[PDB]
Amino acid sequence: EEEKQQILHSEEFLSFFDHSTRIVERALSEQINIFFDYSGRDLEDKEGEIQAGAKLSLNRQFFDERWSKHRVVSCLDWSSQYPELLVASYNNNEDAPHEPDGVALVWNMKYKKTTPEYVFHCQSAVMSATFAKFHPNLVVGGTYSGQIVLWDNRSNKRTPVQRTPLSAAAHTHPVYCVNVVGTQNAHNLISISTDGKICSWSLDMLSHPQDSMELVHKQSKAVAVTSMSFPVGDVNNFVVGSEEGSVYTACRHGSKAGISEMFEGHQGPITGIHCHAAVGAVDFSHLFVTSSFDWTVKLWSTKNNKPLYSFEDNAGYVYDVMWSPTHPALFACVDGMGRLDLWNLNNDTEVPTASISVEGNPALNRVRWTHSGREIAVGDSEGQIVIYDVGEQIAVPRNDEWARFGRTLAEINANRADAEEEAATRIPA
Amino acid sequence: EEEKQQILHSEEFLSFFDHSTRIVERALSLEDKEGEIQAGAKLSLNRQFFDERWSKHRVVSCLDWSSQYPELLVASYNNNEDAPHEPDGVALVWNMKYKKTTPEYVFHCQSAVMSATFAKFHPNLVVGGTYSGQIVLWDNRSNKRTPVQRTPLSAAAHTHPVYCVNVVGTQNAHNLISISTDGKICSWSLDMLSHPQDSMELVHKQSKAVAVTSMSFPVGDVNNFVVGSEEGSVYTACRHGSKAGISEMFEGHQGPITGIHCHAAVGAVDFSHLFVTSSFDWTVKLWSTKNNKPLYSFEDNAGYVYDVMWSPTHPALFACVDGMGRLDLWNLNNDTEVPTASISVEGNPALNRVRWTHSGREIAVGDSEGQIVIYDVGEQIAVPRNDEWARFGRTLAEINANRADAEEEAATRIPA
Amino acid sequence: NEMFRIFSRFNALFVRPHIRGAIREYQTQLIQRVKDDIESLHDKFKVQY
Amino acid sequence: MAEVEETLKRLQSQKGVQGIIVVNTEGIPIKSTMDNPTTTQYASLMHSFILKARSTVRDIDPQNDLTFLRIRSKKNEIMVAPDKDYFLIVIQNPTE
Amino acid sequence: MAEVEETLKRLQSQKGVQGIIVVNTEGIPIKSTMDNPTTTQYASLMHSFILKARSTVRDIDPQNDLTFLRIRSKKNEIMVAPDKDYFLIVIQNPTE
Repeated sequence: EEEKQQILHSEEFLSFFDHSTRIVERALSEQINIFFDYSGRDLEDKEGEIQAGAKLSLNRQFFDERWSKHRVVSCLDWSSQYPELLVASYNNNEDAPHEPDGVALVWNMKYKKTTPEYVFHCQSAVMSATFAKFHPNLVVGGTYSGQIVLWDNRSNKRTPVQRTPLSAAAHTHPVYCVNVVGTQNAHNLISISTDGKICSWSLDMLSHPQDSMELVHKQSKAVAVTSMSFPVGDVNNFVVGSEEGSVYTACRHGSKAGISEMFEGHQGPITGIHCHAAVGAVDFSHLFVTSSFDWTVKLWSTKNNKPLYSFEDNAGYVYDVMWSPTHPALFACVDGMGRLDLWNLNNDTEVPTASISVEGNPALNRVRWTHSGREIAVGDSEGQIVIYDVGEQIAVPRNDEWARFGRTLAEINANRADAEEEAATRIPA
Repeated sequence: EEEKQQILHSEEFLSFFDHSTRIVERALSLEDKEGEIQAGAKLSLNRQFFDERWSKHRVVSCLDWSSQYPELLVASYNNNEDAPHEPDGVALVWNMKYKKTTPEYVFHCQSAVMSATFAKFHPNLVVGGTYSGQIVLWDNRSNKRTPVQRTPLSAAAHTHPVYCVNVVGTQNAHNLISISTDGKICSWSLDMLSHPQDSMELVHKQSKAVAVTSMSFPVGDVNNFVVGSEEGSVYTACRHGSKAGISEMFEGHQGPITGIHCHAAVGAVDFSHLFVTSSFDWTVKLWSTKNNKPLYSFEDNAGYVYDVMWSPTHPALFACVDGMGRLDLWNLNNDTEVPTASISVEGNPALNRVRWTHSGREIAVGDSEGQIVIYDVGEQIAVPRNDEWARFGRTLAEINANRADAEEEAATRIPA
Repeated sequence: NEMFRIFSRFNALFVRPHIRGAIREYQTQLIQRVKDDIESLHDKFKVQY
Repeated sequence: MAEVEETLKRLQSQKGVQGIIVVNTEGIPIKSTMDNPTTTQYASLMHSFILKARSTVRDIDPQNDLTFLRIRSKKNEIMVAPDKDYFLIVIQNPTE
Repeated sequence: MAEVEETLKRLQSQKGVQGIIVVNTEGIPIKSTMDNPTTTQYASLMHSFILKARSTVRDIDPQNDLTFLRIRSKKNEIMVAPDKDYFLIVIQNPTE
């Protein structure tokens, strides 16, 4: 009776019941049927349709209602320690204003259940959301105000465990970007605010950031950090974009620690940009790509303030874009129309290899592919989740495709040389 | 047995088991420590064994371990040279699982012991030979510390001080081979010590017998082995039949045969023509079967080499021990001239032998100091894939090509 | 987009003395593509800001 | 509590379930999924079988996962799951 | 004439399956080519648990049909179903 209610409300006992329900879901996910036919007699019609678009295959849809309504996919991160886990940063629940402004959700690759394994609920909108690179059971993200919160995936309390300082000296602007950076021994909880507050924080200390720096360049014009990325192994080097459509390299160390380069080719605020995420038999650290709100995607290079190349096929302002993690040619994109634009340049350059805008224009805003890149989570703001699997014939890059990728890059250099020569000669006297 | 087989072979029971197995198959169908697998866990001295009941004034007899009990390794300590009051023969065991410096059995003996081995063919017992040269066998089952079986060396028996002996054959047929200082090739029966299974004071080169300082048989080579002379004349040691014996004294060394083993690596590329060898002249030179000349060499230390052996898994990697107090293991595809990871002995201590793990995740290191340390091994390069074995075979063919090219370049590049 | 791909293919055809004739032939297809693009732009404009 | 209540509701969100009883060793259920008299009867059966399963597990191994043991039967996939203080049992369908 | 051996290997080489040993109708380990003491003790404890499970079944309904009791045991979780004809082990890991 009352003792049963107390035992249900008992913290250790309720936690045991929660772990019990977790293992119950694990077993019910392992609960396969007994009348199966694994010989593949039901895949011939699929094989009859495999030769016409098997490169794209949505896997599941982590859609809910407990926190999904009026909560876009604000950010996405696949857990490094457990690649079978993905996050779902929620927007401010306007429809559930009784509910708070941020409740994290777990899109699960380990299992297919609408119930998330981990949730971080807090009263601020989760702008950034970074998973723990060097830790197994930690969660942290960026408030709409900007004060970074803390949570744990293994724990049983969705509240913000710790909160970063909130002050003029602290993140007054919204935390646009944040990631788990630094070495395993020498880490750095790097975060970026809207005003330009480069916030390298500490996992231990939620009061003093390891390195806090408001950013400004071009005669100290204020830095609206729009596009964010950084170089692998170059903790100093980082990628910066502007709502005024200005790109720049970011320096963490050095006398000019801050906006290092200065690039501008876009015609919109820097919407989607990820580093060249594929590493193979060619080192292409000197190049990247970017997209804005001008229905176009601009490739970039380290020495080229002018954009490298243009993927302008969008019929509307882009939202997100990401180079593939394994295939150098491939690069996926997103927009408010669900513009899944996986484009393998070695495969298909003039058109994308897989250009799939969502029917009904689902709002694909923030996304993260698989650690191997085999699947990419894509989601509408209302919560229409799509994790498209990748056809390995298109997914797996060739061994020479990095040497051939350098070849295609030199071909692009020659074609852009032709274009630039046309630009030089086209000026009349 | 038969009743259980009939229960498993009952038609109703068999059909129910098949249906249930199909249904069940359908229904069921720290952090920084992981960053040194190629960078320190490839060779990590973990089990430094020194039991002062034997670690005082004694040496290491040999290297042995239990294939029957893979968690068990035999710590073969030699005679207490500086302790005459202490006995000259006793055994120790190092456990891969149990964290005890004590043996699982202490096979005692009166005299100094040169060579010994465990027995996967006879898991209850082990055996050894004296430094003087009398063989003996002991069992962990029994309660007498001395070896119950004791094949006494004599004028009739192997009078010369034996150093090479192996339990030739598995439990199906075990004729435990032996060799005196003169090389009394003596197969010993799995249960008879009064008479060995065979005996052969073999000789070659117009019967000019020598002291075979090393020996190695191929996998399943009941009719072949190696005979590496201390004179440096590596005799081809056929092991069975009327053609058994020292056939061809290969000359691929300049000193007594310090460390040698068969190409124990297993993979796609067959190394049946290979030969691993080290000389006492501070020169380790891998040889070949058909080509009696050495295939390739490695002679870094000005001092001689404690041991040398082909790695049991990686054709590229190898297990060698040098007298310079430095670890000797090189991945041939990766690092051929320089060692892959030339670690050093603690205080450059004097090494005796080595014993790789059967899984290859560990390897012993000899130590005359007393702390018998074993290096825990990773799978960065010791794990040979078949393609990695194919890559190593390509490297071996390229090494043959490079040797022929070196011969041609020496022919076209001799100044006179 | 297909017309742009065709124009990109034909952009190097200045040396061949058939660019003008091809343009005179395909002006109708270009006008149709322009009409479709104008319809799309009008639909976007009719999308209320 | 209410989190455990929602966990039970979600495990029972699958329609067509005969009955899942969050249980207790006192012969009564913490939260059953049937009529109260039959709930008490099946919960007494649950407490009895729970003691029996604890004893049988200790006979097998007294150092095992002391949380649960399902019984997927052709009549009811009984997912018994007793805790140290509270208990549970889900006599469900085999499909889930 | 090798379907029984094929099924024994399939349930033996199964993922997470620590062993599929054909024990007798009484449950004593008949097919035991290993340490017979521990195998027979595990089989007898499994028979005791099967008796407890049959008791639980009769508490629900005596003549019910069973597919496989999925006992969650840390040493060896058993998704098995005993009978009065023989006892072949069905104990596999849910993660495998």
